[PDB]
Amino acid sequence: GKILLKVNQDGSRVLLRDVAKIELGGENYDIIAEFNGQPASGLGIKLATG
Amino acid sequence: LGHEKLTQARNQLLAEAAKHPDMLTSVRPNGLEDTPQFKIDIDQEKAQA
Repeated sequence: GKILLKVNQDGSRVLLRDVAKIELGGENYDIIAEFNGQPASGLGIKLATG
Repeated sequence: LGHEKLTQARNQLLAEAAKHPDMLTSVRPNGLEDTPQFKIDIDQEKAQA
């Protein structure tokens, strides 16, 4: 957030947090999983050829 | 946990280890001890200007 994009005319700074929510979040929001209707995650495994 | 915390853990175990000479000799760390280093941090703003 504290990243510096530009410095302004009145002298104030343009921080990245000024022009962006900055949050921790998924690389993708493609998969949403659920065990018995409850919040979940998992990894399915695919046995290697042979 | 991070380096520091592990380094503690390690010492705990390593100290607790070396107080049973009855059974366990030369319990040592195989790696290296932390050391000093000279960090040349840049002021971003400053460079911009």
